[PDB]
Amino acid sequence: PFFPPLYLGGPEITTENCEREPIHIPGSIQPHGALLTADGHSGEVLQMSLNAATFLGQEPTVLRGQTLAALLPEQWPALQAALPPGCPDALQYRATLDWPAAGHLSLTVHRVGELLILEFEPTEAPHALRNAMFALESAPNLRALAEVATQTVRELTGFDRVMLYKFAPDATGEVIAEARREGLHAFLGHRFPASDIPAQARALYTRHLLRLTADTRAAAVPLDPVLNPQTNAPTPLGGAVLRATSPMHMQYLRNMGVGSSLSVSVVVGGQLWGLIACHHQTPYVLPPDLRTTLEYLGRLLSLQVQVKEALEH
Amino acid sequence: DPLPFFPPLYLGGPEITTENCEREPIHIPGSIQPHGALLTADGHSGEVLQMSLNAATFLGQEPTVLRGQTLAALLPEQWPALQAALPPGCPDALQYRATLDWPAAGHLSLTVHRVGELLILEFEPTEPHALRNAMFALESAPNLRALAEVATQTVRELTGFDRVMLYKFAPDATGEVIAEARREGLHAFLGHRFPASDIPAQARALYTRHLLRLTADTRAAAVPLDPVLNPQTNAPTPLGGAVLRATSPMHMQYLRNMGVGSSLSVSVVVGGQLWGLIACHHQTPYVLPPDLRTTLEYLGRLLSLQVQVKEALEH
Ligand SMILES: *C/C=C1/C(=C/c2[nH]c(/C=C3[NH+]=C(/C=C4\NC(=O)C(C=C)=C4C)C(C)=C\3CCC(=O)O)c(CCC(=O)O)c2C)NC(=O)[C@H]1C
Ligand SMILES: *C/C=C1/C(=C/c2[nH]c(/C=C3[NH+]=C(/C=C4\NC(=O)C(C=C)=C4C)C(C)=C\3CCC(=O)O)c(CCC(=O)O)c2C)NC(=O)[C@H]1C
Repeated sequence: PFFPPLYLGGPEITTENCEREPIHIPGSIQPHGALLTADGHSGEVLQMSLNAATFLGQEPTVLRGQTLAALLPEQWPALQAALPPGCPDALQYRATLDWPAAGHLSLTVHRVGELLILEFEPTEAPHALRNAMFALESAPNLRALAEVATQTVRELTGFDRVMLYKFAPDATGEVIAEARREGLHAFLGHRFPASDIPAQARALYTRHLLRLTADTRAAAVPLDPVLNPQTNAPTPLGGAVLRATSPMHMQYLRNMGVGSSLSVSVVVGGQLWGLIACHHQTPYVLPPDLRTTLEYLGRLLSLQVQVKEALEH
Repeated sequence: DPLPFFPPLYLGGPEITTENCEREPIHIPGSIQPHGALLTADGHSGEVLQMSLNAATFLGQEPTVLRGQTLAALLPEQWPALQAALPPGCPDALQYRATLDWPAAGHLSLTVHRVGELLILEFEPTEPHALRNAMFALESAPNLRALAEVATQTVRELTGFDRVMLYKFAPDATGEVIAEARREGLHAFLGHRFPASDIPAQARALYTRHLLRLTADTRAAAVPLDPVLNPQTNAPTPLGGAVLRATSPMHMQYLRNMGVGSSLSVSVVVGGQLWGLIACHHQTPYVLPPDLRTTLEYLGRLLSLQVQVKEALEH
C-alpha cells in the first residue's frame, strides 16, 4: 500500500521506502500554471491553487464561491458533454480561452469521481509532425526507428537531450537511442536498476502518458484547501499535468544538473514498453500545443514499435 | 484467379470490362485529377521531366520555361530540404510536406515523394483542439462498437461528408459496413455485406502501403501527364504514391450510378494487413484541403492502434 502524505503526517521518504510514497496526492502543483477543482454537478469551485489570482486575475475569495457556469459561460456545457459522470479519468478535454487578464490560456479538464479538475496554462495563437509521421513509418528497423524518434523530438522541441529508454522484463532499463546537443555526457547504451522507477509510478504511467517538471528548483504551490471538501480526503491529481513532483525525484535531477524534464509513455500491448525522455539544462516550459505534438508522437511510436518488432520475431 | 496487369490504354492495351477488372493497371494512369498540379523531376540533377497539362495554371508559368529550369532554381528554399528528407534508395511511401508562398496561386501545399531516380512533386491550394479531444475520446471507448461509432462521428464532424462509414474486411475479403454516421434522409448502409470482387486484388496490395486516396469530382476529366512516358526509362510513370493520381474510369462510372460526387477513404492497417476502410461519401463535388486531410491521416494511424487494443480485449 501507500504511506499517508506528508501534510497528513506520514513518514518522510528515504531510499528504503521508495515504493510507498503517494505521488498522486501531493496536494500541490508546479507554478507555471493554475489549478482549480470543481463539483461535477454544480460546478462549484472547491479547491484552488494559491497562485490562481496570478493567472486568472481574480480576487482570491471571488473564485472559491463562484460556479463554472458563471466563470466559464461558453466552456461549461462543453465540459458536461465531454466528461460525463462515469467516464475514465484518463479522458481529457481542452479548449483555448481568450481570457481578459492573460491573452490566451490553455484549459485542460478531466474528472475524478464527483470532482472536475481544471488546469490553466499560458498558450499562444506546421508540417513537421506529418513529416515525422512518415519518417517513423519508413524506418527499416527498430534501431533506425529509435534514432528518427529521438532526432524528431529534438528538432521539434529544442531539448538538449532526448533519449528513448526501453524496459526489459524485470523493469531494467536501457537507453537505445539518443539525440543530444554537443558537449553533454552520453547516456547511450547504459542500463539502470529497477528501483529508479518504483512500482507505483509504473502503474500510473501505463494510464497517463505525459508528465513534466518545468523547473527543478521551483517550490511547489499548495492547493487550498488541501483536502477535497467532498471527501475530506486528498484530491487525486495523478492525471493533472501541473501536479507537483515528488521532492525525492527533484533532488536527483539537481544532482544531475537538469533544469527541466519531460517524458512520454510508449505503451505496447497494455504494458509500458519504454519512454521518450527529454532533458534540458535550464528551466523550460513547453507550450501546450507543442506538448500535444509529443502526445501524437507517443501513439505513433507505440504503433510503429509493435510493427517493427513483429518483423524481427 | 489473380492475373498480371494489362498494358495501359495509351500503350495499346485493351479497355476494361467486368471480366478483366483485376488486370487494369491502376497505378500508371498517366494523368492527374484537375484540382492540383503534378511535376516529375530527376532525383539527382533536379531536371524537371514531366508535368501535367494544367501545371501552367496552378504555377503561373509556361510549360517550357518550367521544364527548362531545375528544382534548385524553381524551389531554392525547398530543394535542399527535399534532398535531405528523401535520400536515394528511400521507400516510395516516405513523403515530405512543405507549404509555399507562390506569387500567382496563393499558398501552395507541396507534397514530395521519390520513386527510383524520380522525384514526384504535387502542388495543391492550401488554406482547434478537435483532433486532441478526438484522440482522448477514441482511447476511452469501452469497446470496438463504441470505437467504430466515435471514429465515424468524429470524422464527419471534422469533414462534414454526407456519409462516413467504417468498412471492415473478413478473412475471405468480403466486407461489411460495421458503423456509419450519415446525413438526415440518407438510407442506412449499416450491416450490409458486399462481395470480394468489389475491391479487386491489385488495389488491396496498393492500399496497405499508401494510406489515403480521394476522388474530388466523379465527373471531371483526367488531366494528362506531358509527355505521358518518363523520358528516363520510356516506361510509364509510377503514380501509385500520388494522391493526385487520376481514378480508373470503371470506378468513376459505378459512383455516378450511386449519385456520389466526391469520395475519400483512409486505410486502417493492422498487423501489416488491411483491416478495413474509413470511407466518406458526398453527393456534390467536394475538395478537402491538404492540412485537413493530414488530420484524417493521423486518425487513421490512431484508429489502427486503437483497433488492435480493442480486439486484444476480445478472445
Ligand atoms: C527512493 C526513490 C527513488 C526514485 C523515485 C522516483 N523516480 C521517479 C521518476 C523517474 N525516474 C527515472 C529514472 C531516470 N531518469 C533519468 O534521467 C535517468 C538516467 C539518465 C534515470 C535512470 C525516470 C525516467 C522517471 C520518470 C519521471 C520523469 O518524467 O521525470 C518518480 C516519480 C515522480 C512522480 O511521478 O511524481 C519517483 C518517485 N528515484 C531514484 O533514483 C530513487 C532514489
Ligand atoms: C471491374 C471492376 C470493378 C470495380 C473497380 C474498382 N473499385 C475500386 C475501389 C473501391 N471499391 C469500393 C467498393 C465500394 N464503394 C462503396 O462506396 C461501397 C458501398 C458503400 C462499396 C462496396 C471501395 C470502398 C473502393 C476503395 C476506393 C474508394 O473508396 O473510393 C478500385 C480501385 C480504384 C483505384 O485505386 O484507382 C477499382 C479499380 N468496382 C466494382 O464494383 C467492379 C464492377
